[PDB]
Order: sequence, then structure tokens, then C-alpha cells
Amino acid sequence: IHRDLKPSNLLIN
Amino acid sequence: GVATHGGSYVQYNVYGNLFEVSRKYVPPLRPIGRGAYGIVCAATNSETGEEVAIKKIGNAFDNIIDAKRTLREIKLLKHMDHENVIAVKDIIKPPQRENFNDVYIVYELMDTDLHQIIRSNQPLTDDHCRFFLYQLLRGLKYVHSANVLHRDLKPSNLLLNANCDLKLGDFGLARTKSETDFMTEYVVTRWYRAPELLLNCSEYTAAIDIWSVGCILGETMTREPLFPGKDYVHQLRLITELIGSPDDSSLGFLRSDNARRYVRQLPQYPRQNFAARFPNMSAGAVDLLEKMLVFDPSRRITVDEALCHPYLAPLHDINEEPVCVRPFNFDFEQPTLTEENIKELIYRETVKFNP
Ligand SMILES: Nc1ncnc2c1ncn2[C@@H]1O[C@H](COP(=O)(O)OP(=O)(O)NP(=O)(O)O)[C@@H](O)[C@H]1O
Ligand SMILES: [Mg+2]
Repeated sequence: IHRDLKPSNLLIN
Repeated sequence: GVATHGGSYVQYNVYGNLFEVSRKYVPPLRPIGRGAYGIVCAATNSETGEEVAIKKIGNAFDNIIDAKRTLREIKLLKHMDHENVIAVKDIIKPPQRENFNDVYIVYELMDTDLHQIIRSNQPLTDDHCRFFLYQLLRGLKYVHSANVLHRDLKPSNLLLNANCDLKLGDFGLARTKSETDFMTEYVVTRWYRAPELLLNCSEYTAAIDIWSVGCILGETMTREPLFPGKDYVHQLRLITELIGSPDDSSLGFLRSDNARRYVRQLPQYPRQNFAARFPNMSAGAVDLLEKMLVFDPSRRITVDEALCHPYLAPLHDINEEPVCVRPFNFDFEQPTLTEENIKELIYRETVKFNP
């Protein structure tokens, strides 16, 4: 994938 | 744990529910979800050093409808082989074929699901929505090419990892594009059903999945369900409060005057401008949402057209969007299907995993 749109990693409990 | 059946199985107590599983599955045991049919618990496979999700389906063979859903879940998921479809790792062999009541399906373990993420106290940017939607459509492209309609898409069936990888799960209500039948199994969520389903249409197409996709996309943008009807009449009304009351051409797919009068006894509403209702959001996203949430299914955008929508152009690549070259051909509607032979089939699938 392209750093132009890699979403940030999600917080999970 | 209490080992039983000679030590070959072990029972664990998980918040009162007894999991009886084969010995290689050990704690820590983490409850990670509960649906209408399965209670799901993470565990460790000690033979491979992996974490897994074990879903217990209690009383799976009590009637023919529950039996078939368990059979569809297993056969469809063993059929699919795709990055955006959840994989089955194991099906636990019952200790004795004579007393086979609970089915344990062992899945690959995911961190969470899209419902929990939508409700959580963190941002969902335009890139999250685009990335979730792309993978959802990508997996649906593959599923539909295998001649299967998922029929029950909702945020809590879209399994997610922290890196935002998404996997479709929960195929028990799926149909082949040939067995299209009127009966709609009880869900605890009518909120994602297309109007064809709400109005008991017996013929319907891949458009019902696209409707659910639009409900999901809209929920990722607003962080609220679009259409949380408290019953099925309220549900239709909330739909027409957003997109407007259907004109006569949009009602063409209905097959009775009864269903026709049902819809027209509702209060009539004008079709709202989607930009007005969803301001300060991505124009590509609103545009795509409006093309999915179309009352008339013959006028809804398809999965393939959605993958070529501008909103997804950053991610779209035909080289990375396989189809299923092996169509699904099992017929869950043979008249010689009973709870007892469905039990035998599933028992056979478990021996494929544990001879
Ligand atoms: N492989 C998995 N990894 C992580 N979480 C899972 C996994 N499978 C299911 N879950 C979670 O456990 C819950 C139950 O999943 P699901 O398979 O939908 O239950 P079900 O009763 O079989 N189907 P439904 O009645 O439609 O919810 C869901 O809310 C998921 O978030
Ligand atoms: Mg299921």
C-alpha cells in the first residue's frame, strides 16, 4: 500500500 | 479445565458457559463476542503457538433452520479463499458421534469488529472509511463471483485488526444467486436490510448486499446507524425520510397491491439532498452513499461499479481484485436434508480436520 493513504492503526481494548 | 473423555477433551468454564474442546486448545480464554447463535472465545492452540477464535454454537441441530445455517457457515467459509474473507482453522470433532449437539468452529482471530470501532472514542478519518469500504467491496466482489449473496452484512460481521485489515464473516444467512427465496431469517438487526427484504420480495439480487454496504458506509461517516427502526414499519419510514418516498417506477419490483399499499400508507416525504444531510464530509463519499441507498434495486450501483468510483480510485487496482474461479454448487435446499443428515455432513467436515 502507499503512504499517501495508509490509515493510522486503530486503538482496541 | 477438567479433562474428560480420557483426557482427549477438556471443559472450560467461560462466564458460566461450558466450552468442551480438544486438548490442544488452552487458556488464556477471552470472551470476544456473543451473537444470536454463537458464543465466541479467544484461546491458544498449544500445538501451533497461535491465538484462535473458538465459536461455540449451542444446540446446533435442534431444528432444520439452525442446522442449515451452521452448514452454510462451514461450507461457504471452507469454499472461500480470499484475504477479505475470514478463514476457518478447525472444526472440533465431537467426542462421540452419538451425542453431537454443540458445534465448535475455530476461526482465525481478529482484534475487534467494525461495530466496536464505530462506537469507540477515537477518530474515523476519511482514509479509514475509504480503506474499510474498499476491502468490503473487494471481498464482496469475490463472494458474489462465487455465485453467493451474503445477505446479512452489518458492522459487527466485519472483523478488523488494528492495522485496519478487514474480513467478512458470518455467512450463515447467505444464499446462492439461484436459491433466492422469500423467507428472511430473524436477525437482531433489521437496520441493514434492503427494502426488497423488508417487503418480502421473493426474487432479489446482489443489490441487497449493496444496500447494506451503503448503510455501513453511512454509519462509518456519521458514527450512528442511519435507519434504526424500532420495528419494520418505522424502518421503512426512516429510509424514506432520508431518500424520499418512492415514485411508482421505483415500486415496480413489488409483487402485490398489499405491499404497495403498505408503502403508500406511510407519510410521504421528499428526497433529501444528501449534501445537506451530510455536510463537511467527503464529496466522493456522499456521492457514493447516494448511489447505494437507492430504493429501486435495479437502480443501485453494483459492487464492480463501486470499485471504480472516484472515492476508491486511490485504492482501486484490477490486478489485486480476484474473482472466484470455482463456483459454489452445494444445494442447501435438497428435500432429503434433515437435522440428522446435516449432522452427519458436519461430523464429516470435522473428521477432515481431526481424523
Ligand atoms: N474470528 C473472530 N475474531 C474476532 N472476533 C470475532 C470472530 N468471530 C466473531 N467475532 C466476534 O464475536 C461476535 C459474534 O460473531 P458472529 O459470528 O456474528 O456470531 P453469530 O451469532 O454466529 N452471528 P449473528 O447472530 O449474526 O451475530 C461478533 O460481534 C464478532 O465481533
Ligand atoms: Mg454463522
